[PDB]
Amino acid sequence: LIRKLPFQRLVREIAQDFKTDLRFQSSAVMALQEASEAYLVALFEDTNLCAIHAKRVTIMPKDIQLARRIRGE
Amino acid sequence: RHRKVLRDNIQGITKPAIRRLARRGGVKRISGLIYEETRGVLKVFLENVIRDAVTYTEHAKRKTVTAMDVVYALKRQGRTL
Amino acid sequence: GIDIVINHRLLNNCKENYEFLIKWTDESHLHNTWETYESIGQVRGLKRLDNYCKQFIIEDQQVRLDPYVTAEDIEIMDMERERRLDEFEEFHVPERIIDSQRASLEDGTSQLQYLVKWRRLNYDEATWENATDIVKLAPEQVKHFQNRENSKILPQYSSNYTSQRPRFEKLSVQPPFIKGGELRDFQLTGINWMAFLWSKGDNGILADEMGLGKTVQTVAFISWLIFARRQNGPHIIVVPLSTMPAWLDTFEKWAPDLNCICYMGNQKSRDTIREYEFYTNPKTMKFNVLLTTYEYILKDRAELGSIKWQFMAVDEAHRLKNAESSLYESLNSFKVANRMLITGTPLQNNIKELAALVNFLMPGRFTIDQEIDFENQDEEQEEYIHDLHRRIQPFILRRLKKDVEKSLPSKTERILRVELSDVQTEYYKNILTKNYSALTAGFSLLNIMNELKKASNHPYLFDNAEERVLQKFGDGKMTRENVLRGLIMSSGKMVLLDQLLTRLKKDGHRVLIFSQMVRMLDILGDYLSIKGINFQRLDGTVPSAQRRISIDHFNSPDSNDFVFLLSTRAGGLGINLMTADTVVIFDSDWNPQADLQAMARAHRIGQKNHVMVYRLVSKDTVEEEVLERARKKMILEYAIIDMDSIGESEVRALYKAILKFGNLKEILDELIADGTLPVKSFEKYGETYDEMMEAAKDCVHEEEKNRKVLFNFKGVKSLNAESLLSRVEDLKYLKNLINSNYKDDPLKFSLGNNTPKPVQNWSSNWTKEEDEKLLIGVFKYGYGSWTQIRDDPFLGITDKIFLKKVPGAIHLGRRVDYLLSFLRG
DNA sequence: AAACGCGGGGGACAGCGCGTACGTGCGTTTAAGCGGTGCTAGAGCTGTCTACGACCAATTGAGCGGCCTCGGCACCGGGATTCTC
DNA sequence: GAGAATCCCGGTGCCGAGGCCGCTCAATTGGTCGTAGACAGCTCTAGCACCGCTTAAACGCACGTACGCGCTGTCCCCCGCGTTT
Ligand SMILES: Nc1ncnc2c1ncn2[C@@H]1O[C@H](COP(=O)(O)OP(=O)(O)O)[C@@H](O)[C@H]1O
Ligand code: BEF
Ligand SMILES: [Mg+2]
Repeated sequence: LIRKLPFQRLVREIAQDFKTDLRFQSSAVMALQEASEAYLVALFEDTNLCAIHAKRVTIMPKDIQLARRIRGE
Repeated sequence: RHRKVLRDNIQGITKPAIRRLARRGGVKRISGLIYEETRGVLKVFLENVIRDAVTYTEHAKRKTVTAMDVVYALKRQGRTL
Repeated sequence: GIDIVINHRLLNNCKENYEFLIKWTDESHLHNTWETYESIGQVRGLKRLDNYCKQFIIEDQQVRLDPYVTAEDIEIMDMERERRLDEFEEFHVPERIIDSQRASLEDGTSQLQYLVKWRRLNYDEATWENATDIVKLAPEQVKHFQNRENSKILPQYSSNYTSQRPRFEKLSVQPPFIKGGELRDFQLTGINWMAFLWSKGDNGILADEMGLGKTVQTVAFISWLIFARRQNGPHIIVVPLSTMPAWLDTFEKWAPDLNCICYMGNQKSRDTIREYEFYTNPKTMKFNVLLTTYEYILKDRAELGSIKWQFMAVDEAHRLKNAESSLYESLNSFKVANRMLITGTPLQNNIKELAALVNFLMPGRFTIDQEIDFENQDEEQEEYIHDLHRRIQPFILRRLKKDVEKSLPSKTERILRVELSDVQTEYYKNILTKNYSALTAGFSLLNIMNELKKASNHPYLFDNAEERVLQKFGDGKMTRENVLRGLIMSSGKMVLLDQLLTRLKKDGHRVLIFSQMVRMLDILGDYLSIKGINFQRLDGTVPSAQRRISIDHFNSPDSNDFVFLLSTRAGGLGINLMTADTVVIFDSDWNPQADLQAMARAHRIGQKNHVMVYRLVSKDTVEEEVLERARKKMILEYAIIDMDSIGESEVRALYKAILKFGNLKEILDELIADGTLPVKSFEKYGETYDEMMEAAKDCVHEEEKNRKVLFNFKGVKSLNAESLLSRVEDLKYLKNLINSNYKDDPLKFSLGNNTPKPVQNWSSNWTKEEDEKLLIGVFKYGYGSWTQIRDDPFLGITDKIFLKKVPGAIHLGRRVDYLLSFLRG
């Protein structure tokens, strides 16, 4: 659901700050994709509960902050 | 002209993709503020998992990150999650 | 609906004053009309007009207002206006009638129509149009069209030779099939070699040196096999995109009779081609030839593999380097009787690649059959390479232009070594020293070789280096002068290039630039622009149409643009640049054959002065070792170097034929070849025709005996005397007189002083003119061809005659009987 | 200390109105996806040799357990200060 | 501004902490033996970067409606306080 090349660029850019000039297996990038998608989808399914609890229809960032607090991060 | 080159990486996650994810997450409507907010969260998640993955690969004196190292990072993250 | 608006003629100033030219979304390009805002009112698409209005406003305001805008910018604006107008006019010109249709309307009226493709559009955005208009717009095109479905050159009637190929003997001269010009002697010899090989059934390659005519040779070979052998099955040619226009043009020049299709473009376009062009009334195929590109192979192999192709070829075989190529796999999924590979150079970087190629030609036991690589120098490599040479030499046709064609001027190959600039030197040293700190303000060091390779030619490929020079001129960076100065001095090899280019500008040379890197080519093009030079680019960024017109323009003999600037990958292959005489290779590929191709694009047949090639190399850089890698690859060439029977169905077909055409024995070969008659001895059909003519005369004598109508042939009752005898003599008389005066053109015909009686109260008005046109129709198509007679639009009949409206086939027959009796009286 | 009863105040709940933001559609532009080009580095494998760890025995010192003594913390009471109505 | 609650100060009581002493067990020292790991070399997979070509996704702007937010009014419940269990 997220474009492969942009995500691979981003993950490489982030990795750069721990140590330069890492190479990556493509399967590792796919694993990162699947993990990140799963995490985001879960976080949305969670925060939607907070949104409907506040009797909203929209998601608002207050709700993300709340969710991240309650699950603990 | 050549000057049309530009760079910004984090925007590679963009509103249509975030929309798709939210719709998969059953969301009805979203404020625009969410787009930058979720990007922050996503960076932190990446930040943590990469830190583990690289630390595996450097302990093995590798130059290449493998899917095995990644999945061991996830097996730590999800249980610590 | 509003389609793109074309032009404007005399925001609120625009809306009040101007009228625009509106194309319509559901209508032909010729249906476009001038409209104002108040004329159009409000309708789907109006924002596009507003967007065009904004464009015109920015066009107007920048033209009028700004003293910072030069007269030259106004010239460029006029050049854009004309460049758009040229295409938008030529879109009126038809190029292919696709199909004929009959339409009936709630008016209570019927019309004939053509599906027509415009001269620069795909088959998507083809449209129906009224037949009796397009016939007067493009009578050449409609006649050329209707010849095709009138033709008998078809897979339906291609003669198979599944038992064995027929006899072949070397053809002494250009066969009369071939019309575009004169074959060269060596070209004819190549055709002979291909014919010889095909008569042995073998697949092969043509590898005569680049530009020696391979397109003409191949199309001629097709023409020979299709006409002489009657190998009229579906044939397929796979083509690198940039050359597709010239191929089609070559087809049109050398063998226009062969109907061919450019299966290309958007999905809907291809779908319409599959709908209307491929199949006879869904199957069997209405076309001789496909041209296509590898993209559409990989996409539509699902469809195209369905066809039982007779013959297949590829213009550039080297693209198939290895058996695992998805193209190689998918093409091997095709079913075809023979294959033919064309190349500039078969001997790519590894003998393994040639082994895969010949495996493509032949089953694996034909191949090298031993995968040991070519030794750099040893005994075993010598015996093995000479073994392979002796195996393969029969299957290669190759010739060198130096040997073949001493008329063409030679080439000089020269290399120029240039010292790095300061910025080049420091960047190079910094990447050599892995200096992440230095490159932080310069960075993906994961390919050191690539990074320093692109550094070595030019520093502005690193995104600060421009600012890193301009900021020490932080005001002058606004000036054209200091921008140019900094750019040119950035890179010593550019300083050299500019000096040489200036000398060639003085001396009136015409020059090609090649590079691998699109960013570099962009920088160099911007250099030309700020120097004010006239040039065109070509690479992957330009779709087919704009590149096609750019090549055409630069080939135009007036063309002011003296520089053309190309990628090696897209621009290296098959482009024709014999208006150029000079080449600069700004950098080289790892593969020498790419450089040979790029050179050869200038060194075509028809180039008429000696060409200079300069290769520019950064001295004391890795690329002069890449040159040694190229030489090491180059080394390889120096190593390898019933008929008596008649069936009742045939009796029927003959009887109908002679009822339409009289003494068929003139036409009769065509009547077999078009399948009207099953294949039998021509002599048998002749004698049985004469026999029944005599039997008809006898029947007339029996009528005379009776007074003073069916009769059988070989018991077949499907015959009568009087209709045949009268029809034969009448049609002979008509065709004789029409030839005798008119034959130069029967459209000249008129019945003249013979004044016929009118039609009796038909549902359609009729005159001597309608009679005359009908007679010309019956001459073109014979008696009783009533569908074709009515359909032919040059007769103007197509409205006037019906499929309970009064005149029909019986009335037409009686009218013809009267008209011919009166004229014969 | 918990349970039970009583009154008053505050919060929660609901409805309404208005404005802004979000969604949708259209048109245009750009980048991604797929295939191919080319090369080198790094992984992955194999073999050999050496040093380190494990095992065993003896010896010695420290740590653990018990006991005793003293100090610090908690609790209680009174007076002063702060916060709330 | 007054009343109640909280805080601070001083003394007493005791229990826990801290230290000392003795004995036993664990750690330390030394020697021997085996193998795992380290080091070196070789082979070839696969990753990195870029081009070509196509098509849809993205991106931008405009328009309209729905939802969110704020305000007002009413009713319920819970909190607080006192008494009894
Ligand atoms: N028989 C011929 N007579 C004259 N000119 C020819 C002939 N064959 C080819 N040419 C010239 O060669 C050019 C086409 O090059 P071509 O041989 O098609 O390239 P390639 O075959 O290498 O792809 C044309 O411009 C044409 O002038
Ligand atoms: F090789 Be040819 F000139 F295309
Ligand atoms: Mg070619």
